[PDB]
Amino acid sequence: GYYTDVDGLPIQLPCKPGTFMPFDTATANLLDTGLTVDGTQCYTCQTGTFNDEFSQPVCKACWSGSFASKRGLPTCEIAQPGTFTNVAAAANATFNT
Amino acid sequence: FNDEFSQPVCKACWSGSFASKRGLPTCEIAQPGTFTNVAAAANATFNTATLIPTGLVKGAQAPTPCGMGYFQSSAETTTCTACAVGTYADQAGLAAC
Amino acid sequence: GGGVNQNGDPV
Ligand SMILES: *[C@@H]1O[C@H](CO)[C@@H](O[C@@H]2O[C@H](CO)[C@@H](O[C@@H]3O[C@H](CO[C@@H]4O[C@H](CO[C@H]5O[C@H](CO)[C@@H](O)[C@H](O)[C@@H]5O)[C@@H](O)[C@H](O)[C@@H]4O)[C@@H](O)[C@H](O[C@@H]4O[C@H](CO)[C@@H](O)[C@H](O)[C@@H]4O)[C@@H]3O)[C@H](O)[C@H]2NC(C)=O)[C@H](O)[C@H]1NC(C)=O
Ligand SMILES: *[C@@H]1O[C@H](CO)[C@@H](O[C@@H]2O[C@H](CO)[C@@H](O[C@@H]3O[C@H](CO[C@@H]4O[C@H](CO[C@H]5O[C@H](CO)[C@@H](O)[C@H](O)[C@@H]5O)[C@@H](O)[C@H](O)[C@@H]4O)[C@@H](O)[C@H](O[C@@H]4O[C@H](CO)[C@@H](O)[C@H](O)[C@@H]4O)[C@@H]3O)[C@H](O)[C@H]2NC(C)=O)[C@H](O)[C@H]1NC(C)=O
Repeated sequence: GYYTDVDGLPIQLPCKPGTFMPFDTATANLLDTGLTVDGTQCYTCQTGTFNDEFSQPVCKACWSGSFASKRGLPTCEIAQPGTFTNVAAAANATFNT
Repeated sequence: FNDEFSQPVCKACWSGSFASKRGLPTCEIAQPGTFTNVAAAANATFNTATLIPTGLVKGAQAPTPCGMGYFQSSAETTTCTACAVGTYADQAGLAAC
Repeated sequence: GGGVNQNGDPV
């Protein structure tokens, strides 16, 4: 959830609400093929997922009744009258203790 | 997308635009800080002997944000421009670095 | 296209 892009930064900086930073490439959640994580780059949130909190290791999954169409959305978009969204497999990431 | 009455095929969204929803009468225009570049998108060609169109390839569903270090200021575009000396862009999708 | 997830249209 934290990054440092220049030498000698005093403190880790947190990834901004629209982005995320995983533990590493192997244990990363939805993150495409060529993308690697080395601690210098926060990655946007995939379409269908969203994030609104700072310094997060994973993006959150949009719930039924709402959708996320763009990339790196701080908030999910609410389905409008006349339409709906029903994804029964959508689920947030569960944390190991 | 499709904007005419009584059509046998839809129309492919051009480069610089996207159609995120279903049954749009018009294509949405990419906004500053984003771009769409689908080079295989094409319109159906009418067989003048049988009056049936064949070749349709759909455009883009969502716009691509400019990468880190790049920016875009115009709305309808297909590319990102790296900005010159003295300026930087540390976020994806910046309308001006 | 650095920092862009889900990949995207080539520049
Ligand atoms: C993964 O983890 C995520 C952690 O945050 C989690 O996100 C959270 O999900 C919940 C829903 O599960 C979000 O709840 C919010 O509920 C608001 C209202 O929903 C209903 O509103 C009723 C109020 O009555 C009005 O509407 C009804 C019908 O809808 C109508 O009959 C009335 O006439 C009124 O018009 C209420 O009674 C019901 O009980 C319901 O609560 C929505 O408005 C929220 O929408 C949000 O708006 C926020 C504005 O700042 C903003 O966060 C977003 O724009 C968003 O659209 C929302 O739906 C909860 O907000 C959300 N948390 C955050 C921080 O976003 C995911 O759900 C979870 N994913 C999965 C798959 O589990
Ligand atoms: C399959 O067949 C389709 C048949 O319709 C075809 O759809 C048509 O596609 C064309 C594009 O190829 C649409 O053209 C329209 O052109 C308008 C102007 O284009 C540019 O405008 C610039 C104006 O300058 C301003 O903006 C520039 C930066 O953009 C800035 O530098 C300046 O300072 C100014 O601020 C100009 O410089 C350029 O040279 C171009 O001329 C766009 O504005 C149109 O946007 C539309 O607005 C319409 C308003 O009603 C709306 O109906 C449309 O949905 C859209 O929002 C548009 O780009 C043409 O409109 C379109 N046909 C229709 C009716 O939609 C597909 O292209 C084709 N598909 C493929 C893949 O080939």
